[PDB]
Amino acid sequence: TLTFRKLTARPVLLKLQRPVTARIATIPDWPLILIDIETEEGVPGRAYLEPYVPKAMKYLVPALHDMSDMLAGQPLAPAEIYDKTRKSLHFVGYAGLSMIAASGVDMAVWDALARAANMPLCTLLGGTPGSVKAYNSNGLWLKSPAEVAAEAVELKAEGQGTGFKGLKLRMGRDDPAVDIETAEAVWDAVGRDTALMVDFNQGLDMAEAMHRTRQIDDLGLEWIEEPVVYDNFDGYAQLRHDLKTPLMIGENFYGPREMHQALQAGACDLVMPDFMRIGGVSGWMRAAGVAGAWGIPMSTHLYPEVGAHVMRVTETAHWLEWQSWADPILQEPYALSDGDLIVPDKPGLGLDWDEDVVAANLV
Amino acid sequence: TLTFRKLTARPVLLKLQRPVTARIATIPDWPLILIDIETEEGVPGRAYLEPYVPKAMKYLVPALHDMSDMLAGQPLAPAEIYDKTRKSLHFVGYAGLSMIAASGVDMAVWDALARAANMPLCTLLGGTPGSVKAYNSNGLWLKSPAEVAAEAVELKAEGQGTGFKGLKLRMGRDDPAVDIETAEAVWDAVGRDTALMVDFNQGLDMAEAMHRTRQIDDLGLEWIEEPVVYDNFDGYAQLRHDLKTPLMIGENFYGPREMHQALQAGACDLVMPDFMRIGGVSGWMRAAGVAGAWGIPMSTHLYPEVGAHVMRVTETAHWLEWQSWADPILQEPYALSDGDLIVPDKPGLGLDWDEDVVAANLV
Amino acid sequence: TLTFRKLTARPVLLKLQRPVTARIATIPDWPLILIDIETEEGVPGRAYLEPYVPKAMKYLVPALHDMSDMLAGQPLAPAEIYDKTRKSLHFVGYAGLSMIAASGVDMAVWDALARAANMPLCTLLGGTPGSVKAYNSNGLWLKSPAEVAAEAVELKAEGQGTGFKGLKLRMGRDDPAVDIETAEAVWDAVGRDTALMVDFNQGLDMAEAMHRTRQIDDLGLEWIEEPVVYDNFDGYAQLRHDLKTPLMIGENFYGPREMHQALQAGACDLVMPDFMRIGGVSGWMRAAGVAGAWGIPMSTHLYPEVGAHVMRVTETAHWLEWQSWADPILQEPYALSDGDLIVPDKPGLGLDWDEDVVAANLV
Amino acid sequence: TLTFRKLTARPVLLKLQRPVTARIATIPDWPLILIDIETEEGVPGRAYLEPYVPKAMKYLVPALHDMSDMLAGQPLAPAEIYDKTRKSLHFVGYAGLSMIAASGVDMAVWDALARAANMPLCTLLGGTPGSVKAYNSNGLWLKSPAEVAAEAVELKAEGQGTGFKGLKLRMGRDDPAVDIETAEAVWDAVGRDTALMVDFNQGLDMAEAMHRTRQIDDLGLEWIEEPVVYDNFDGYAQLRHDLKTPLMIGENFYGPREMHQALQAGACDLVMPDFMRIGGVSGWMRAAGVAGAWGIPMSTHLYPEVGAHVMRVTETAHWLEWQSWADPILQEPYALSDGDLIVPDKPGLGLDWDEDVVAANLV
Amino acid sequence: TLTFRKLTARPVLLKLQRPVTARIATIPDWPLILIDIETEEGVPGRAYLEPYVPKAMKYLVPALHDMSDMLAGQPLAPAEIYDKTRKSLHFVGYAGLSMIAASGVDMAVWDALARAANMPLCTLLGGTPGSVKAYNSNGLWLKSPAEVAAEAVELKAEGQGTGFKGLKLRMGRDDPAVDIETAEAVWDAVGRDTALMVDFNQGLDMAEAMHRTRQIDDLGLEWIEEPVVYDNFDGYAQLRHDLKTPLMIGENFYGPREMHQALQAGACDLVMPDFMRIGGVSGWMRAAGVAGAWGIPMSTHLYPEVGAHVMRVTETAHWLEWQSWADPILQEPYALSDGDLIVPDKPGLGLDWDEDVVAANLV
Ligand SMILES: [Cl-]
Ligand SMILES: [Cl-]
Ligand SMILES: [Mg+2]
Ligand SMILES: [Mg+2]
Ligand SMILES: [Mg+2]
Ligand SMILES: [Mg+2]
Ligand SMILES: [Mg+2]
Ligand SMILES: [Mg+2]
Ligand SMILES: [Mg+2]
Ligand SMILES: [Mg+2]
Ligand SMILES: [Mg+2]
Ligand SMILES: [Mg+2]
Ligand code: NI
Ligand code: NI
Repeated sequence: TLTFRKLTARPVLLKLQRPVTARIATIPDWPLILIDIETEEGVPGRAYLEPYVPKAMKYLVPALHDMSDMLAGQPLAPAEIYDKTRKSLHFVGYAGLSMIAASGVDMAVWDALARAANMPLCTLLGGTPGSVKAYNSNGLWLKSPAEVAAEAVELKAEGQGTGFKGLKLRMGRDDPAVDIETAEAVWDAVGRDTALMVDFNQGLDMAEAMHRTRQIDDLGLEWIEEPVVYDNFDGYAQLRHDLKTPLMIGENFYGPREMHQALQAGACDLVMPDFMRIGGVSGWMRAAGVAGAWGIPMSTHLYPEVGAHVMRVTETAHWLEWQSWADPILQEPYALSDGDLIVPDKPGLGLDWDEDVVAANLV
Repeated sequence: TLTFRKLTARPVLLKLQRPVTARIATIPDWPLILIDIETEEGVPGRAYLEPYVPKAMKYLVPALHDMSDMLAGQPLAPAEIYDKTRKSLHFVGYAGLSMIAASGVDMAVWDALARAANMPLCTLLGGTPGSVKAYNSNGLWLKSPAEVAAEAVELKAEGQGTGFKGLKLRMGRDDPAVDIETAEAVWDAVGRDTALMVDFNQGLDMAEAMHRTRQIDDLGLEWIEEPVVYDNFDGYAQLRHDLKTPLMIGENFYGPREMHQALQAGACDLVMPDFMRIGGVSGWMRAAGVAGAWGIPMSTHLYPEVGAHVMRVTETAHWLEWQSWADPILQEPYALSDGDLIVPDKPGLGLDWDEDVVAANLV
Repeated sequence: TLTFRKLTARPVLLKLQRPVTARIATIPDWPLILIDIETEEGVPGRAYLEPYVPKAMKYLVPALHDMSDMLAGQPLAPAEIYDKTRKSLHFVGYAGLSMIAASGVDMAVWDALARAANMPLCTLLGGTPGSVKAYNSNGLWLKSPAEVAAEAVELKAEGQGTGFKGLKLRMGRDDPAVDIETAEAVWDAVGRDTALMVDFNQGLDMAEAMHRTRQIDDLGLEWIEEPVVYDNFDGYAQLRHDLKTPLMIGENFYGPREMHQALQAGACDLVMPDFMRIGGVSGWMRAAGVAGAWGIPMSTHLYPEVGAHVMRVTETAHWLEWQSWADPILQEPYALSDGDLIVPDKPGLGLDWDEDVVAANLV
Repeated sequence: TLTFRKLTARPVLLKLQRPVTARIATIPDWPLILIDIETEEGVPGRAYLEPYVPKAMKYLVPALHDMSDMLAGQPLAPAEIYDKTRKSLHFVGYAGLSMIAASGVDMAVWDALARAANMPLCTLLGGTPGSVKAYNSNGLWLKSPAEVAAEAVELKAEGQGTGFKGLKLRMGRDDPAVDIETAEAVWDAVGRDTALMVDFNQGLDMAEAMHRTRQIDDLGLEWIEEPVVYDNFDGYAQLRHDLKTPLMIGENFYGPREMHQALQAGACDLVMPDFMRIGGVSGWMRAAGVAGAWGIPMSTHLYPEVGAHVMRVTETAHWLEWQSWADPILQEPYALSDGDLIVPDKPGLGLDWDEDVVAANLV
Repeated sequence: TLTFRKLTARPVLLKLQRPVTARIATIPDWPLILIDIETEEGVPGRAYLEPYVPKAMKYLVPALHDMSDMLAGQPLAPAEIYDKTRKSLHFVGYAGLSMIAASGVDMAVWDALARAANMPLCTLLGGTPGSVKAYNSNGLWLKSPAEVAAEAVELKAEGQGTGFKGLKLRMGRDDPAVDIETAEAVWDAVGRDTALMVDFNQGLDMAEAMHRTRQIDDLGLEWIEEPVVYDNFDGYAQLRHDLKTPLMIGENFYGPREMHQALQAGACDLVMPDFMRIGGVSGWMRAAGVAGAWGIPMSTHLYPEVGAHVMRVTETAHWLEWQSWADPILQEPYALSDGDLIVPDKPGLGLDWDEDVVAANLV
C-alpha cells in the first residue's frame, strides 16, 4: 500500500542565462515551485512547477498546502487524487490557478507511485527509457538578426554531437521584415536543414495575424505558433485554413476537454499541451488519447523531464520542447545526444534537488 | 443448377523478380493462396489471394477450409455465399482476416459461375472482353535516383508496343529531396508524358505528410497515394483540401460501407479498392455502385486478372494496377498491348495453374 | 458469342380489374409495352414497361425502335448497352422518358443474357430462385371505409395460404377523418397484425402534408409514401424529421445518383425504386450498392417479376410490391405462397406472352 | 379574353454554316421545331425549340400535338398551361423530354400573350426593349490552333462595330497543351481585351477535370463551363472550390428547383439556364428569382430572342449567348451593335418564319 | 409606348369598424396612402399603402413625391422603376421606409401597365381572373373568450355562403390559459372544421415563446404566427424545430433576399409576405420563385386586392389574408363567395377611389 502523508511546496526565483526579450519588456527572472511529497511508507515524490509569474507563487503555495491538508491520510493514487483536487476547487474554476496547483500535485504523485514500483515513470506508464527528439527553446528572442543568428549557432550545439535538429525562433518585431530577415539570417548561420519553429506568443490581433502569417507562409517554417490570443478559436480556424504551414497551439489548453473542443473547432494542425495547464501526467495521458484518435501530432511545452517520460508512451509524439531554465535546481538534468533528450534509467522522474542553489535562491 | 462440393486452399511463396526495397527492410518473398473450388456438377472455380504476410497463410488456410466445410452441399451462388461467410465470423469482425477469407471464396465462386455459363467473367457481369488501360507497379522502390530511372525504362517497356502510359513510383526516403530527385530522374529517362502515381505506403505521420506532400504538389504527379495510416480520415480530409493534386486511397477499405464512410468524410479524390479487402467481385461491384453515384474515378489494387474483368463493367473505371508478381503460377497471364491489359475470351477468369511452379514453391 | 439483331415494341392497353379511384378522377386502363429482343444466335429476350400514360406509348415505341436501329449488330452486353442508350439521348435528358426507353431495353437484354447462360436472372446475378416477401397493391383506392375493408379481405386472400402480410392503402380523401376511419375499418376486417403501407401519391402540399401525416403518425402504419411532389427534398427532409413512422419515397428516382442525392439530403427512411425509372436491372443493382452502403431498407415498385429476381440478390431487401395488373399478358404469372412471390426456376425472367390476350388488347 | 385553339409543330433540319467539330465526331445538322399557336380570338404565338438530336423530333411532335388536343378550348394563360402540361406527363418524369415539350409550348404561349397585349415580350414582363451584351458561340470548335485563331477574328466581327466583347472557345482536345495553345492563339489574334468562355461540354471524368481545369486556371478565362457530366454535383463542388476561375453550369437544369439544388450543393459560381430545359419563360422568370436571391450572375443558353427579352428584366443578368444557327428560318433576326443584341420594338418575340427555307428544310 | 408623368400620394385616416384590442393599447385608426399615377399617354395607375403608423405618412408622402420628380419622363416599366427607386435610397437602407415607398410605386406602376394592356393584373402575369381561398383577419382581438367566440360567428359569415374556411385568432393575453379557452370557445361556436391561424404579433420573448407555443401545440391550429420579434432567426429556428404545428413568419421580410436568408436559416414552415415590405408585385413574384423552389406554402399579408391577383399566379399559393379595413375608400371591393375572394374581370387591380369618403377622411 501507499498513503499520502504531506506535500511541501518551496518557491524559488532563478536568473535566466538568456533573458526573455519581448517587445513589451525584458524579463530576466524565472520562478519555480519545488514540490516534495511524503508517504506514510517513506516513498518520496518530486516534481516542479513553472508558473511564469513570480507573484502568483503567493497564491499557488497556499493552494498547494491546502491540498496537502485535504489529502493527508488518503491513498496516494494519482487518478483519485486528480479527481479530489479538481472537485475541491470547481467553484472557482477547473481552468486557471485551480488546474495549475492540481497539476503540480499530480506530477509529484505520479513520480512517487513510479518510485514505489521502482520504475522509471515511462516504464510505469507502459514504455521504456530511451531517446526523444527535441528542439531548443532556450532563446532567439526579439534581438537583432545578427545577435539572434549568433545565438542560434550556440543553441544548436547545445544539442551535442550533430546538434538540435530544430530551434524555436520568436517573432513579433515592430517591423515584420526584420522577423523574416532574422529567420533568413539564422538559416544562413546554421544551415537550412535545421527546423525553425516560430512563436508569436499571442502578440498579434487578427488583422496583424492575417498579414503577418501570410508573409511567412512560404518561408519553410516547421510551424507557426499562437499568433493570437489563445482562446480565439474562431480566428485560429480561419488562420489554419489560409495557412499552408502547420498552425500550432495548445500550451494554453486547460485539460483534455479543451483540447477536444479546439479540434472540433478545426483550430489547429498540431498541439503542444503544457503540463501545469493540461492536468499533469494524468491530463496528458488523456489528451494523448484524444490526439491519438484524431491523429494529430503532439508536442510538449516546458517540463522537459516529465515531457520526455510521457513522450515515450505518446502515440503521436512529435517534438519535445527543450530548455535549461530549470536546470540549476537539479543535481543532474537529463543528458542530450544529437539533439535527443535521453530518459535515464532511474525511478520516477529521477529528479534530485540541488539544495545549495535552492537555498541560494529561495523566496 | 450448380452445387458447392469443396474448396482447396494451397499456400505458395514466390521469389520476387524485383525485391520490395522499402525503408525498414527489403522484402524478397511474395505469398499466394491458390483456391480451387469443386462442384457436384463438375464445374471448377479458380482464383488466388495475395495476403502479403506469409505467416498469415497459417490463419487463412484453416479459415478457408472451415468455410469449405460450412458451405458443402449448398448452392454455388456468390451473393448467398458472401452473406453466409461474413455472417459466420461477424463475432471476430467483418473487417480484416475474416473479410480476406470471404473474399477469396467469393472470387473463386464467381469464377465457377461464369464457367458454368460458359462466359468470361466480364461477360457474365454484363460487359465483354477487351482492353483496360493499365499502369506498371512492378518496382521503382526506394533505390537511388539513377537506379530507379534505369528500372523505369524497363518497366515502361513491359507494356509492349508503345509501352505503359503510367508507372507507380514509391516515395518516403529519409531525405525528401531525394524523393523529388527520383521523380525528376524517372521523368527525364522515360519522358514527362508518362503519368507517375506516387505511393508513400502510409509511411508518414501527419506533420511529415503536410510538409512532404506540399513539396510535391506542383510536380505534376497523376496522384499521391496513402501518405498516412489508412484509417486517419480526419488527416486525409485535411491533406485533400490542401493538395491540388488528387489524393488517392482505398486499398485498405474493408467493404463498400467503409468506402462510403470515407467519401462522407471527404477523405479522398480517387479510390482504389483491393479485391481481398473490398469483398471480392461481390464487394467490388457494390463499391462500384457507390463510386458511380459520387462520380469518383475508381482504380484497382493487385489481382490484375479479376481487376481487368470487373473494370470492363465499372462506370467510373480509371486505371488498372498491373504487376506480374503472381504470373509464375499461371500458365498464361493476360497479354499486354501498348500498356493495355487484354481480357482474353475465356470462361471465368481463365486461370490455369502451372503445377510445376506450384510444387516447386509450395509451403 | 451473343449479338444484338433487333428489338420490337408492342403497345397494349388493359382494363384494370380494380380501377384506380383517386380524387381527381378514375383511371380504368393500364398500358404496357411488350419488348422482344432477337439475337443473331437465336436467344430471345422478353420484358415489359408499365409507363402509366397510354398516349406516352407513342413517344416510347418510336424511341425503342430507334435504339434497336442503333444497337443493331453490336454485342448483347447489358452494361455496355446501358451506356450507349443513355448516351444517345443525353441532350434530351438522362431523367424522364429517355431513361424509360433505356430501362426497357436493359431489362430485356438482361433477360436474353440470362437465357444465353441457361440461368434464371437471379442466378446469373449471383443468387438463387426462392421466395420473396410481398405486399398487395392491387387496390384499396379512395372508396368508402365499408368498401375498402371488404376489398381488403379479398386482397389479403390473393396471397394464398395465410395470405399477404401487408397491404397498400391509398389515402388523400377530402376529409382526413375518413382516411383514418378507412385504415381502422381495414384493420377491423383483416386483423391488426397486417401491415398497412399508406400512399398519398404526391397529393398534398407541404402544409397539408404536415397536418395529415401528423394525424396518422400514431396509427401504427408500416410506412407513409410520397405525401408531396417527388422532387421536394427540402419538404421530405422536414417530414422525415417530424414523423416517427418511416417515410417512404423513391419510385420517382431517375437513376442511382438521384437516390444518392435524396439520401445526402436526408429525404427518407426507406426507398423503393421503379425499374423503368431507376435504369432497369443495371440501375437497380447500382442503387442496391448505394442503399446497401447506407443501410436503407430497399423495396420495389411495379414489375413484380424483375423485382422478385433482383430482390433475391439485394442486400437490404425489404418488401416486394405485388399487383396483378400485367398478369393478363403472361402465360404463367409467378406463384404466390403465404404472401411470398416465388421466383420460378426458369431462364431469364421466364416470361412468355399470352398472344390471345395481346391480340385482344393490342393498340 | 384569350382562348387556345390548337398548336402546330413543324420539324426542320438545317445545315450549320460552321459544323460542330468535336472529339468523337462532326455534326453539320441542326434540328428545329417551329411552333405555331392559334387562338379563337385571332392572335398568333410563334416560338421554336432546338432539341439537338434530329431523331428526337419524332418523340416531341407527337408529344406537342398531344398537348394541343388537351389544351384546346382553354384560356391562353401561360402559368396555368405550364401547370397543366407538366402534370399531364409527371408519371413519365418532370425532367427530360416532357419538360422540353412543355417549354416549347410555354414560349409560344407567352409570345401569344404579349401579342394580345400589343407589347414586346420584355415590355409585358415589366421592362423595355434595349441592348443586351452578348458573346459569340457560333464556333471555335476543336480545330487547329491557327484555324481557330483565324475564325475568332471573323467571330468578333459578327458582333458589328467594335465587335463582340466575348467568345465561346471549346476545349477538350486529346492533348491539353493544344487547348492552351488555342487560347493563346485566339488572344494573339483578337487582343487580350476579349473575354474567353471555355466549354468542355461534359467531356471529362473527374480525374481528367481536376488535372485540366487546374492547368488553365491562371490563363485569364471568363469562365470554365461543364467540365464533367451535368448531374455530378459532388464533383462540381470540388472543382468550384479548387478553381479560382468561375465555374459555369446550368444549361442542363431541368427546372428552377434543380437550380436551387445545385446552389445548395455549392456546385457553381455562374448559371446559364437553357430555355427548353428550364421551362421556357415561366421557368426562367422563376429561376431568376432564385439566382437573384443568391446573387448568382445569370446568363442564357441558345434561344437568343427569348433570351434577350427576359435578360432585359433579369436582376442578375450577366452574358447573353449568341449564335445564328436558327437565323435561316427567321425573316428578321435581331440586330447586333458593338456586341450587344438589340431587342426590337415588335410585339411578342417578333418572330416571323421564312416559309421558303422551312419548306426547303422540312422533314 | 408608355411613359411616366407624375404620381400623387394622398394621406387618409380611416376609423376601423372593429378596433385593434392588443395587450398594451386599443388602436381604432387605420392610415392609408392612396397613390395615383399619370402617364403621358393618359393611362392611369392606382394602388394604396397601409403603413400602420399614421405619422409615418409624413415621411412617406414626401418620399413618394421625391420619387415622382426623379421618375418624370422615363418609361413606365415596373422592373426598371423598381431598380431606380431602390437605388436612389440605398444609402438610407434597402429595408424599411425606402422599400415601403418603392413598393407603393411598384404596385401602382404594375396597375398602369396592366391597364395599358387592357388586362387584369393577374392576366398580364400569365394567369386568369378567378377565386382565391381566403381567411378572415378582421377581428378576434384580445377580448374575453365568449366575446371573441361571438365575434367569430360574425366573422365566418362575412365570407358569404358556406362562409370563411379560416379565421385569424390573436393571442398574447397576460394569462396564456385564457388564450387557450378562447380558441376552444371559437371552435365550440363555429365548429372544429374551421381553421384557426394564431398570431402573437411578436409579443413574446423567447422564454415566454417556448412555454406558450408549446402549450398550444396540440390544439390543432392551422399555424402559429410570429411569436417573437421578427428578426430573431436563431429563435425561430428553435421554435420551428420544437413545434409540430407549422410556424408562420414573413409579413416582415424586406425583399426576396430576406426570405431566402430566412429559409436558409431554417426559420419557418410557411411564409406570408406583405406587399409594401416585400417589394410590391415585383418583389412578390421573385419571392414566389424562391418559395416555389423550396416548396414553401406562401400566403399573403394585407392588400387583399393585389394579393388575389398574384395568388392566381403563385405556384405554392396557400391562404389569402382578407380584411375589410381599406374598403371605405373603394367604390367596389372584391366579392366573396364561400370564403374565396373573387378577382373581377377588370383591367389592373380594378381600383376606383370613392372620393367622398376620401375627402371625408383626408389628412
Ligand atoms: Cl475526440
Ligand atoms: Cl453513397
Ligand atoms: Mg510557446
Ligand atoms: Mg493550413
Ligand atoms: Mg498502394
Ligand atoms: Mg485537393
Ligand atoms: Mg406508390
Ligand atoms: Mg422520422
Ligand atoms: Mg455549354
Ligand atoms: Mg472557385
Ligand atoms: Mg400578423
Ligand atoms: Mg416544426
Ligand atoms: Ni478552402
Ligand atoms: Ni429533432
